[PDB]
Amino acid sequence: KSMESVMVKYDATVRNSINQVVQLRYGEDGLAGESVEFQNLATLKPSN
Amino acid sequence: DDEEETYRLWKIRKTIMQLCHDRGYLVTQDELDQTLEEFKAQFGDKPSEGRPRRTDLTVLVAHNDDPTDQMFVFFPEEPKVGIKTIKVYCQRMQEENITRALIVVQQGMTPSAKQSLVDMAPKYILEQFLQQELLINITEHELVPEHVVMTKEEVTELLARYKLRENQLPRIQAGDPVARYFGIKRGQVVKIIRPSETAGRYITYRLVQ
Amino acid sequence: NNELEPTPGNTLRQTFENQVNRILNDARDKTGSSAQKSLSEYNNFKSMVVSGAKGSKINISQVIAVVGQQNVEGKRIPFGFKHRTLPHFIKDDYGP
Amino acid sequence: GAKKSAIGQRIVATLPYIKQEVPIIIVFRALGFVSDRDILEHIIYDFED
Amino acid sequence: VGIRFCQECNNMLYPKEDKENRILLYACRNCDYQQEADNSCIYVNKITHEVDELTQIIADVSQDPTLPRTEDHPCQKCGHKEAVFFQSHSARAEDAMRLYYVCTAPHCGHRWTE
Amino acid sequence: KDILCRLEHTTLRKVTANTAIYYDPNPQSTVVAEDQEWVNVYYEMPDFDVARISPWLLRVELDRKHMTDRKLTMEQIAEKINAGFGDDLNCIFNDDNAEKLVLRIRIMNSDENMDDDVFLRCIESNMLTDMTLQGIEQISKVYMHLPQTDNKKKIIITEDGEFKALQEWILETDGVSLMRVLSEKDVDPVRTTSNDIVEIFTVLGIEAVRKALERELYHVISFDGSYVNYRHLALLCDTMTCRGHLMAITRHGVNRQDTGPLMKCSFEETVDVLMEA
Amino acid sequence: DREVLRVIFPTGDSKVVLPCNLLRMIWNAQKIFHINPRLPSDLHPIKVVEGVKELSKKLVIVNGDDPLSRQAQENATLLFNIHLRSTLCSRRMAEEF
Ligand SMILES: [Zn+2]
Ligand SMILES: [Zn+2]
Repeated sequence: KSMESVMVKYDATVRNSINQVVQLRYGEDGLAGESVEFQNLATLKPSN
Repeated sequence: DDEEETYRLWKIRKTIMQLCHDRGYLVTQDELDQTLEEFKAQFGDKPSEGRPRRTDLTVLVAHNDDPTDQMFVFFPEEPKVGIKTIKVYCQRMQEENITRALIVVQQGMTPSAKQSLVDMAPKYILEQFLQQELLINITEHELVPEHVVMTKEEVTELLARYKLRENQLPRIQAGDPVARYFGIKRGQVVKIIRPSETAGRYITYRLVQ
Repeated sequence: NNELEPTPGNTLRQTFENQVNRILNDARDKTGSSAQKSLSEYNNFKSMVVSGAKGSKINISQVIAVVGQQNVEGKRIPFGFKHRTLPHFIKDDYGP
Repeated sequence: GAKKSAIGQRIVATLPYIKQEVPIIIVFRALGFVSDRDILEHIIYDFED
Repeated sequence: VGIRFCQECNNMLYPKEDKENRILLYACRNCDYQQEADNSCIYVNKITHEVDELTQIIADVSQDPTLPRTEDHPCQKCGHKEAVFFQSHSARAEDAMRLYYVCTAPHCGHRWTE
Repeated sequence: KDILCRLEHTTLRKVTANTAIYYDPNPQSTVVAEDQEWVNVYYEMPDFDVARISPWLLRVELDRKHMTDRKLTMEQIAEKINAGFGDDLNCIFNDDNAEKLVLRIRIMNSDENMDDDVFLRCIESNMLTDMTLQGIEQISKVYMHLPQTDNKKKIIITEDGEFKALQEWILETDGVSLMRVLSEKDVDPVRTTSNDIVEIFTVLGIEAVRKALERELYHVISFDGSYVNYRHLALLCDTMTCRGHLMAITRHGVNRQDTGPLMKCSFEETVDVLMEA
Repeated sequence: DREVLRVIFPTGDSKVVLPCNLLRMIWNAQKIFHINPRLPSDLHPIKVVEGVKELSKKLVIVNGDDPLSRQAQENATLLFNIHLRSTLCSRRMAEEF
């Protein structure tokens, strides 16, 4: 009941009902949480 | 005791020398890393019946961009502060031509002096602190991201790039610890820079109202 | 005979309860492993546990080896009578 | 409180059909037994304690 | 440490101080019966609370059919070779797993810890 | 362990064995048999007989078990039970080489030139609970352990550039007053935190509330090995702290909103707010 | 980028959630074209470098030309570009893949 009307507007900003900006980009990245998956960096762990 | 008292006065001093360095004032380099025994030798070994009187500790600094605008900080002597006692300072500012002033209150102030500082709005702006709060730099904590205050020329670039008004930004009230650490007035915009795990870096803005 | 020494931050009772739980939990595990390493390739419990269709590796040991130790409110069975759990025991019996 | 800190807790009673709390020694005296050697033998059964 | 009752109206005698001979006087507040104090101390407050319950357990507990018994530890005062033991069953249960005994011989009632 | 004891709160009734109110009309009377030695070796050095000598005495016995565990001895107690309450009291004490630690107190005789007995009992019943020996008032019990997981370890980047974890002692309390705990010495002011978020709001700010709330949501979700994507946590903890202050998601939080009149009529106060409108 | 990762992820883990898988996309291309990992390859390295640059240019999340809209784009696709540059380097794709 709290968060009913938050949605992504046509310029990729996540706005409230009164158009109060909540995030400049959805999830801070801009991607849907449906087409992502786990990977590894393989650059931070090894030694110098 | 005094060993606890010579320790605190050095700690509180080291904090303020960064607080005024953040606001963009000019502080000499070695003043930032003034170790304890160096402080103990310069200003005095002990303030209990000693040379450090909580006066002889005051600081006057000048801005980087302009040598005229200066800031003062006062260390009152009484635990809680009265009325003319700040007017003693208001007179000390009146004589030296300085508007930016701070007072490091020792333990408290009277509802009296709360009325006596909100009146001189257009001139002689003073900031009231507490001795306890200045004992630790909160800006170097883990949870606190990095804030930066934007000039009034940059703020008009946001609202014209994202085609925003100034009512549509996220808000911050000028009463929380970091709003006062930077000396922020209503109508300013502060920029937060935090690292995130999905993108790597994210910049958000806050309107102080 | 007052030969126990409490550990930092532990009452004498609570140190005793913690050790009695360790002895009993290890028997549920060590007996449980015995129930498994004796199973066969044709067993039908192992066939539903291995493929992940239904069941867990503790139901095998509970059916074959030992049900284990019960507890209400996250602690051992309390003294519902006065200094007893049932009228079939003698007072202040702390056995398993 | 800087007053009852020294004396300690006071035994009270909440009788039916009355509004306010009542100290127990009062309701004891309302039955007779005004003396304090006779009251303190109905409540304490051995004076070596 | 005890208590004092008035000898006339049977009430509680309060302690008072007289500025003449430097002696504690017990006074009444209904009448004014007087007398002097023999121990000259008023208040005592035991915070350790290390009272040994050997002074609180009763000798007739050896008639309980729901308590364990022993043939190992005999009684010293009578030589009976059967006892009945239990725990503190009271407060001060921080390190309270001692084991008080009571002889079960009729009319001995001897009690002892170990 | 020393900083542990220095942080924990300790009152007087935790370090006392028993107390007794005696009656010495003269300091040489010494009603109890054996305290005459030390009180006398004070008495040949007699000071502070200014107005009178109070015939009422207060005698306190201490437990060296509870004394040494906090590294206390009655010297510091003796000055602070004086320095902190006034000078109306006067404390003479034993030497700790004697097995039992007793210190006797009399009222300042300047008052004798409301009964003093009830006053002395009031003071006795007031000092054992309002002692404030050490530590912060509200934090009651503080534990100690070093973890084995990589969650609370100290991960450093060595000189050759490898992540190495180190076991380090951490402390956990039951009770919160963080602004003072942060200000103490040899306590890390960066990584110390509290699990209450209104406290972080008053002490640290608003962004710290955002991040702490996110962390606690993550910790409660990933407790049983489950997993939930990040965007949902971020969006929730962003819309929850958007208007500057902490508005809870409750009936009151929804009421204080910039939303229209026909939405607050769907929540239990239709007619009055619509009459206002 | 190796030094920036060590401050983004202080603990030291390596499991992150990202767009399209890269190791599986290399494994697929190794079989749509019958790549024999036994003979010398014909992939010039300065081709790898410039191809990865050009690809990184065409991944716009925030489309704009002026600053404050050309740095938010670099903040959005910061982690993915690091991953893409570390996986498709010239040494690895001439040695392993
Ligand atoms: Zn009488
Ligand atoms: Zn016997």
